[PDB]
Amino acid sequence: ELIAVVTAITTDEPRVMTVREGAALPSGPFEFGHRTLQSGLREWIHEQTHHPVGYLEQLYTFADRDRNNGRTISIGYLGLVREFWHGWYEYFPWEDHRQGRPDILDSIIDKLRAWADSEPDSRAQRHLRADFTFGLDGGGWNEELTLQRYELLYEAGLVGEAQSEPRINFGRPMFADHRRILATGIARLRAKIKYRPVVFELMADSFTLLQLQRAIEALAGLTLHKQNFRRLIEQQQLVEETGDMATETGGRPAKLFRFRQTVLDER
Amino acid sequence: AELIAVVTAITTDEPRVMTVREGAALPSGPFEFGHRTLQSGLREWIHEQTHHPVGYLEQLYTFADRRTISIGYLGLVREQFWHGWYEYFPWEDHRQGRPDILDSIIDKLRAWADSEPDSRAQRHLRADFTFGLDGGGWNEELTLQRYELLYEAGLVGEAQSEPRINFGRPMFADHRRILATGIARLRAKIKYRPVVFELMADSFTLLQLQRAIEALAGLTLHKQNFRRLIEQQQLVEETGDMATETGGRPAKLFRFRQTVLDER
DNA sequence: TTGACATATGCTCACAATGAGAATATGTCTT
DNA sequence: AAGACATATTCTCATTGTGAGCATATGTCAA
Repeated sequence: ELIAVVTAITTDEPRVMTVREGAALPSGPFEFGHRTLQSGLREWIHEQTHHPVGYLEQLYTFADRDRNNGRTISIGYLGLVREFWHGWYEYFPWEDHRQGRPDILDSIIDKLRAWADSEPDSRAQRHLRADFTFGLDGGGWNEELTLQRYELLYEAGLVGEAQSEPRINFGRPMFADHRRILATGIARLRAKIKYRPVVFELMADSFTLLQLQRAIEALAGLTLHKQNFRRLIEQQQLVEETGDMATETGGRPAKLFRFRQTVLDER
Repeated sequence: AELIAVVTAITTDEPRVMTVREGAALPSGPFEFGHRTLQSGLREWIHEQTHHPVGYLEQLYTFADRRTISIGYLGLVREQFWHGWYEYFPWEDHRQGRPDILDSIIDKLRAWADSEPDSRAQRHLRADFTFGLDGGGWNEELTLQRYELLYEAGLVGEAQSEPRINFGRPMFADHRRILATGIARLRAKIKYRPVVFELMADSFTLLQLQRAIEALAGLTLHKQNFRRLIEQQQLVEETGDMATETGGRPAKLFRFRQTVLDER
């Protein structure tokens, strides 16, 4: 199977392309007529979303974890375009820390603390996985550890896809391991924007300084330092001035910027 | 569906890779119904083709062929059949300076870019970012992209171009392409957080770890700069024992910290 | 179309902290 | 005390970090 993880940003909200009423990502089998793995997925996206597709890059290859029963191999791909879209945080509400720490995390830590305290031998162990990914025994919030966080909830039976005898589920579930595929694309994108935010596909042909920060903060799910975001784009030599002006939120002018041609030469 | 493995070891200051079929292919095996996970399935093919104990595997890249799917995995072990990394990629080892085989490669890569005037100004940008035709700086992380440029230029045995030009030892199917992905993945991990407790022994020294990182990255590193990087990343600790270095002199023995072995 | 407070933008300090390049005293043989 | 060559250990002039001002510059409900 070829599962597509296409992402767009609208009204400061990272959305993902979905099908089957947001219960599954656009996926399609790998046929004999398909030449490359990318061209074959472009066919299934065209006849299920009819949406223009930007450049794609591979994400990860997972094997099915079917407790019911031929095996299934899924190869995911990440795509960035401009905008059936469902937000990133409808399936992962605990990943948006723009407005501080969310409230659903407390219900997760309590369900994670009891799962660690269930076995005394695994107690000293499982408290370490709950401190590196989440924050049970302290630590900090690393937004890069998105995939490792979902695998812990799947292992603790705290999601609908785990099929525990107590139906404990946080976030909207998806068919099979489609929420597992979405978690890999978010962590991969978050790992790219922390050091070299090349996001000309999610933005327009020209944007401003505050608009790009609001987009990066929506992807990483963390409110960034205002002045520190200026010197990172300057040191990376990412954008340049277009020569025009616009109007910002609050009725104030700001210079318009576009991604440098050299950055579009990297892509 | 194929499961190809890229197992790497370091012996006598030379990063080797596990090979089968007389050093012409990596240990591979088709995915079947009995294998539960992709990792447990590859551990079975390695256990019978090489019988070698395997470390912890991480996924590399999934490639397509002309109908066969291949999935690569990277592994670091201590060498307990082997061929060096640079037998297939002689142009990647720059420990002794720029290899003279690069001069024969850039000349062939230049006539390929200059063959089409319209593609001239464009193709000269691939050989400058990856290689060094138009100058630039040597980036050891671009190992895979460098091999993709030789395959597209027809300068390898796997390209099957009418002028039979080949640099390095070829492999079956795209196995050298899988090895190029493992080297680029490994070299990207050691540049900032060299977690190589599997390649090293139970206890090593400062120069011994520097030689291993320089052997993997293929570049001689600064001595004092290598000291502050391992100290900042908090990777190793002292074992309380002294040793006899290359040169007959006392130097403290070091081991990877337990907290490092608790990650990944 | 026009007023005091009203909401982001460049442009600018500030130390804390890091960083490519060299330089100082400790020690391990074979002579 | 003649030297040999690698260890753990200062000093320096740079570049990225986090946290705080400083001069623009308004459209927004009233008149």
